[PDB]
Amino acid sequence: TEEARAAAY
Amino acid sequence: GYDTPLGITNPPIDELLDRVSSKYALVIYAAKRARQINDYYNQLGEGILEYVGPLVEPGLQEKPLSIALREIHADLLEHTEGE
Repeated sequence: TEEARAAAY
Repeated sequence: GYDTPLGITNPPIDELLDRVSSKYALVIYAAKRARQINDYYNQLGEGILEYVGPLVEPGLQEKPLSIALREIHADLLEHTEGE
């Protein structure tokens, strides 16, 4: 999910 | 309400099925993400970072399938069911 991709990097 | 599960019974299966329509969908949901994580690890040495590695920080030499299940249980993935 977009939030996970944003949080990881 | 239960003692902490240990082994391949963690995370609990019911909490996983709470997020997928049926176990037949859950198996693919986990297998495809495991393949993606394995490809990311294989290309870690050198290559375009098109495949994003594990979201939840993995443990000491944790199998890609276990990481996939743990990050599915943590509500970090989205899947769309075919047909």
